Amino acid sequence: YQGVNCTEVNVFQTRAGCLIGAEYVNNSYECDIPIGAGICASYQSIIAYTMSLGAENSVAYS
Amino acid sequence: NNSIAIPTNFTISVTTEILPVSMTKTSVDCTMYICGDSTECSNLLLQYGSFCTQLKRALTGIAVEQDKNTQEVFAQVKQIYKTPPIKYFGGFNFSQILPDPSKPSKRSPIEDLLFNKVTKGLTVLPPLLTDEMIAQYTSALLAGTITSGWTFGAGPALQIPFPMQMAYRFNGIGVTQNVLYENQKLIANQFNSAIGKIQDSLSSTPSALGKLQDVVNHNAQALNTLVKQLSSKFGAISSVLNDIFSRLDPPEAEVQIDRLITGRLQSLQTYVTQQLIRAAEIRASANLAATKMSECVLGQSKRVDFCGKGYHLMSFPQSAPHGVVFLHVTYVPAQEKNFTTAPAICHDGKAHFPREGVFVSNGTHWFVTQRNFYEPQIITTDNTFVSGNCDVVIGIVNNTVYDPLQPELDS
Amino acid sequence: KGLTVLPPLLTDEMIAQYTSALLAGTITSGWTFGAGPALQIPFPMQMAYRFNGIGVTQNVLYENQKLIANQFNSAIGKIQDSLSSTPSALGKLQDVV
Amino acid sequence: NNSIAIPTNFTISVTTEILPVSMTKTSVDCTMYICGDSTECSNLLLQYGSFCTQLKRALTGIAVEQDKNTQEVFAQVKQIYKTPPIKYFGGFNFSQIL
Amino acid sequence: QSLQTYVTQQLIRAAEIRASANLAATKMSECVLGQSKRVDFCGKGYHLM
Amino acid sequence: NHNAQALNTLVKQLSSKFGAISSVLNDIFSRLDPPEAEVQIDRLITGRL
Amino acid sequence: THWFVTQRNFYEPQIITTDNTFVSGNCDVVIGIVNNTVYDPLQPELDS
Ligand SMILES: *[C@@H]1O[C@H](CO)[C@@H](O)[C@H](O)[C@H]1NC(C)=O
Ligand SMILES: *[C@@H]1O[C@H](CO)[C@@H](O)[C@H](O)[C@H]1NC(C)=O
Repeated sequence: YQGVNCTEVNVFQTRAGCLIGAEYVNNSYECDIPIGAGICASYQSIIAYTMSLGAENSVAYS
Repeated sequence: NNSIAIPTNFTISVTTEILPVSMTKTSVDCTMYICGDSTECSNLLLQYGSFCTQLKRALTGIAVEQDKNTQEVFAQVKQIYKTPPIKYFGGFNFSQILPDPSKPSKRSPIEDLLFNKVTKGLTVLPPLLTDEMIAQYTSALLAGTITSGWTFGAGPALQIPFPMQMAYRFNGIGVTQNVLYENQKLIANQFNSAIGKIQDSLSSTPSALGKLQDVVNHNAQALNTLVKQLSSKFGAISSVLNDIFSRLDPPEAEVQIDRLITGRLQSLQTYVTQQLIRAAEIRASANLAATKMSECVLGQSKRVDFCGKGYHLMSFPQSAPHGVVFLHVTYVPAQEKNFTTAPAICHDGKAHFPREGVFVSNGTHWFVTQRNFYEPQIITTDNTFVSGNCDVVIGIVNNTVYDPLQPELDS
Repeated sequence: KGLTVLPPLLTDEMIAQYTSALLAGTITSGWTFGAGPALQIPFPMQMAYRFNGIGVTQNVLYENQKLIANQFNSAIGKIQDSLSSTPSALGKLQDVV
Repeated sequence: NNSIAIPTNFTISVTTEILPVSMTKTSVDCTMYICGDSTECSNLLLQYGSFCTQLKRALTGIAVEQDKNTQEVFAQVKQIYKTPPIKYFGGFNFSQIL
Repeated sequence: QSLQTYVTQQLIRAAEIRASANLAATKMSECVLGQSKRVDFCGKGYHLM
Repeated sequence: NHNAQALNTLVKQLSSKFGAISSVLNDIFSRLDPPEAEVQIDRLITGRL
Repeated sequence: THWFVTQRNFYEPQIITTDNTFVSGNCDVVIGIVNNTVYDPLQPELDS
């Protein structure tokens, strides 16, 4: 629901709006379906996760 | 005919290029805008049918395109590289470009300044990539450029010391490595001064970020016009649908309502068409930004004026709201002097041509120097190639070409 | 009928002056004017640098300078005739009008 | 596998490329175009909407863009350079271009 | 409607002209102001000036 | 796909009444006298255009 | 009958010399290698 607080109307609040029927997961994966505001959904069930931009790497400088 | 100007000094110049990458994503509910809460109008709208769906599809395509545009410009790195904790890079200070830990946003100081400067059934949809995520992509690009040079763009990142990378870039512009190493402290100071000036220049001039502001303003103006058009009667008795229903018999009322519905549909169509044309302009700018990111940030560009004015050395990407700012570091020749020049030197009845330089004369002596910077060197067999005889060449001057072997042979 | 054509801010004469400036710089300063302050260079030497860029040694330009100059002059002469002879070449501009 | 072709002579070719840079700038008086000189229809036009303002804004934007296009292509020189009075350049004749 | 059609067509034509102008500006910098190593950007053959 | 969708949309648009009694022109002509028919036909023509 | 080194875009035959050639590896690895003399500038001066 776009622009609606969850209380107003498996519940998660995102900047885009309330999401129902998807369970938020802390683990991050490459985006499958773009809900918006950095939140993406995939079928694992349906899960909402913050998209992972890339695997972190540390460059070496000497 | 015989005079050449060779620069005896250099200036490191940082120039900022601001390119729009994305535009606000908007969605329209056709029923809400055209009919409000009137059920009767909604039933009448169903006859038109596909027009509303077509408008929605066009807007949806624009929104997905905007997400794609941001991805193309920024998501050129498959891993998020992290700058090493030690921040010494050959006397070059990258504090302004690099991210600041203290800030909650983690944006760079220049990015923070840019962020601050930029300021009915219609809804604005949030961008998929958050500003923090875009900043993280930018940080990865900066870390790669500073630590691995251009290798990260063309393959896995390969570590190189930053002064050495700068020396390679000097070779790209035709200046020898020695110039960078000999004058490293000066070059570092010039670079640092330029970055500080950049922060002041962007802050001082409002029009500097004008292109981004223009995109935001145009979208706002279009939405405002659309909202205003609701008031317009369009030749109907009254703008309000309920007033028409209340004051007129049902057949006549239907005709008047039809006039309002058609006018409102025309207004939405005009908005959608204008947005499509604007989206095409933004897409062209986004493609240009992606090309600049690859050619300038991820490599040294031999194209003239593509990455700043002057001989391009390196470029740094900075995220800005709905846009990308490129800081272009360029080599600018300075302090030119005039020297007599000859195409070839005639020694031993043979014509000698500079292998990678221009023959120049102080007045009594002849030297071979690199074109970009004045570094006079004795004419020798090593720095010259012999082709033909003196007669064919025009303007050839007689002078001695030293041989390195001859002194050793004499000894 | 309410349809009006607004004059361009830059007059044709002013555009010609800009073009003349570009030509003067290129002939006398080579490519330096684009990358910075104009730096004087003899035109034959500038051409020699350009030959080096395309991968041909500068000796070729100096040794064959008269031939190259004659060929360039002939080509420039041909262009005026070609443009006048064929309307299609200027067709794109005409299409806009 | 063992054969290569190497050019033994060269030809200098001058070719012409034509690119449009600007288009005619136009402005429309909405009232004159639709209503002519009739006052009554002008009032009716007022009732239809604010479309005329939108049209004027779009056309004005095109006009400004055309001036910007010319500036971008031609105004790339900080100073107006003047050709040397003696036009001798190694046997190259630039008379037609100059 | 006729006026609206004219404006829309002019906007599309303007976009095409703008693209051509951008190409012209790019050529002016790449070809007039420097030697271009890109193939066929500034004429057939190896670009000189 | 985009080309196919656009053509399908136009065919679909033919169904729309546009405030007329019927989408079919022949029905309008058969059931109405020339003055009323002209108004209804005008609405259809404008929408299709 | 003779082998020369030339610029790719124009034909300017030059005697193969150490100055215009760089030595890497041994003959066996390369395919299509041919045997010809490579002149050394130092040797005539040394002989004198
Ligand atoms: C260049 O012009 C000068 C006179 O200004 C003349 O003396 C000289 O011979 C000319 N050089 C060439 C190569 O023609
Ligand atoms: C070249 O091709 C010929 C056949 O046309 C073959 O006999 C010869 O061995 C080949 N040489 C090389 C070096 O591959």
